[PDB]
Amino acid sequence: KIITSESVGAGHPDKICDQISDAILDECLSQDQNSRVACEVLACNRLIVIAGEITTHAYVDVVKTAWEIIKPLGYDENDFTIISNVNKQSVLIGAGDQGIVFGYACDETPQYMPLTSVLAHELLKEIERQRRSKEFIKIQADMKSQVSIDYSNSTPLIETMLVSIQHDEDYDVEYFNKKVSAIMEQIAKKYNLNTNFKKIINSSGRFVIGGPIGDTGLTGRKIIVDTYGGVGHHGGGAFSGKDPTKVDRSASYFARWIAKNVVAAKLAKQCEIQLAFAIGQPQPVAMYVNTFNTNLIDETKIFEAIKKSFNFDIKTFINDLNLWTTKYLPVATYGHFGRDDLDLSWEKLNKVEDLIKNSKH
Amino acid sequence: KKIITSESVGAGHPDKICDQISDAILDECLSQDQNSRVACEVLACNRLIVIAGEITTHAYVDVVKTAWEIIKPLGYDENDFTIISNVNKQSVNLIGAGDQGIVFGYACDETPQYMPLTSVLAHELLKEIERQRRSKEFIKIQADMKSQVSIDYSNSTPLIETMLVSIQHDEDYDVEYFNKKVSAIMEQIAKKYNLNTNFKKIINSSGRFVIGGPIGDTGLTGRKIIVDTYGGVGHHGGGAFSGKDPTKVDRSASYFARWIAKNVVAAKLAKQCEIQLAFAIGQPQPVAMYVNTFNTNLIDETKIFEAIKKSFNFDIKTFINDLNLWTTKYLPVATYGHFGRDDLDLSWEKLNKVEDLIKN
Repeated sequence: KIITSESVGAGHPDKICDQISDAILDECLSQDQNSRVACEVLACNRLIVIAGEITTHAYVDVVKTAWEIIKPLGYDENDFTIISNVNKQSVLIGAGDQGIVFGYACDETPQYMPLTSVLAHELLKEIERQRRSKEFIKIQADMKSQVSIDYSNSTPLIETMLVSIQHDEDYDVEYFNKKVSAIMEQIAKKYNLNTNFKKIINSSGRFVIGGPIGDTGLTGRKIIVDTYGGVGHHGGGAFSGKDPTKVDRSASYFARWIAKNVVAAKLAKQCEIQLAFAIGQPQPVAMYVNTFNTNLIDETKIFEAIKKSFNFDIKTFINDLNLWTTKYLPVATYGHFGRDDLDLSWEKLNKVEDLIKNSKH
Repeated sequence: KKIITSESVGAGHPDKICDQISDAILDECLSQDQNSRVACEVLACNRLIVIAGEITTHAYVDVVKTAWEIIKPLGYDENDFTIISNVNKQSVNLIGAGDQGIVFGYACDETPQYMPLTSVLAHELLKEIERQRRSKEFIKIQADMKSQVSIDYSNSTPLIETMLVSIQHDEDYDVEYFNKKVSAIMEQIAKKYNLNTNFKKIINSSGRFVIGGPIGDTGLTGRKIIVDTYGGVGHHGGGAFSGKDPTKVDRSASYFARWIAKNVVAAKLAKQCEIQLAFAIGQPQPVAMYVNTFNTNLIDETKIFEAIKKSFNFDIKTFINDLNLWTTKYLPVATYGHFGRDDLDLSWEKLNKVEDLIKN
């Protein structure tokens, strides 16, 4: 029985687009908390097109902001043509669109996230950390991880850790495989699992040309990496480039907040929440609570505790989670959930006490 | 009360315009050259459409011309869009996986299509509105529209809870005529799938919906991946289908996995069947397999794993040829989902593996 998740580095074309999208949004929200932003980006080869709809009183150079994301990776003024088709402008919260979102949590990691996700993310975080500190030399920011885990026994075995990393022409292959194998072992040991998994390293062969160059990247084409790897279900909505009034985003965060606080409150081992919306409705049109028969109390008494412990008014849960004053660039890489490395409002265990009481305790 | 909900979108939706252009360019390529490698993405932002990606082919293909043949039938003309290409075109034993990643196949028995009811209804609803727009049975509407169908699964028998629809209409439209037409189509669809008739009807809740498509909006290829698949009921690996030749395993393996999942439920080995497959660059077979049946298995989950392994070749090149993916038109599946298409003739929807599954 083998479940597998992937992650990607800051240098991956799709994640460059998510980063530019959330960087433009952050820039807008710094100056104007009421900014409406729906900013999509295409990177095709040496052309980046920044697109979408923005209302704001913010001074924002969308092309400049994009260069501040790309230069660190590090390209220069010579690598890309970067143009805007953005329509910029100035001036209770009903759902601005229809659609479905899911919140998910489980207890297999301290982050309350599927092990496959955590390992795939932590692996690339550590390689990127070493690239920046120069502990790992002759590699670039474009990289991928895929972590397969065997769940056949009570105890989970790592089956396979895969990694593709962009390297320099003049790289030492033995130095590279040594460095990666050690980082794969380091990550296994910290979580603290078997060490004898199969290691698949740069199976491609040479990986020197990366980013958008041979290739294409779009905003919101890493939606499963952004979420639950997909152990969890998904509604199809991308997060990057969207202010909190896009319910696709803020409701995904609300739903995670509930799902996590439920499992943290030891009411279940796994908790999923479907939410659906209709244009104009101030609350979700539909709710579904699934616990995969892992409920430690009556499924019933959870439904009640959830309804009683959480305000479902969209404007209210957006302010509850301080989404107006939240920086979204940090979650543009390495997933939006289970970020013990960050300080996200929707990862806070500030609703467990409330869930305990409201389940009749 | 237990409520599952799925959505669909019309051919006029900006995201689905992009999927249509992407699969139209791919189709054009495969008509002339079966070995075309295509990875064609499209952005539609306001009045600019940018066609992008990587194409190897011996095919004469005007990517901007192909895009106009998708947009003109939706009611636009030469005056509505600037359409430019940054596509990198050019020419030239086993098929190993050309990338890593995970895919899922899903089937259930709640519909003749072997698809979640919420999906089928959301799709069939927009198919019928589009049919009437074309025949002029429904007169002052455009192609951009959305559906969302909520269903209550609390009881033995499934109740429709809510049917929602947003349809792009003309400035000069008759609101009474519009609500009548839609309400009747919602009832028509319920009746066909013999369900309850008394569900809540939410019609153009926004108020006016006159400006649609890319106009004052954005569409990208592969941003309706859940609408393309299983409406949230199934898991998803994150891979989009539109604009990709069969060697992109994201696509061909999703189709392979559906083929198995459907033949399993059709063979009455389960009511619901899901299949995860994972890939590694260079591997000729999937790096990992997972079989889920949600405790609906009518035989040992074990004896299904065996029947599946014995009834299906997992060599990527072999299952691509088995399913004739080289000679398949992908534009038809760019709208109204890639699975449970009784209206089409897809190799991966065929129940030609049931006998084989029974024996094994």
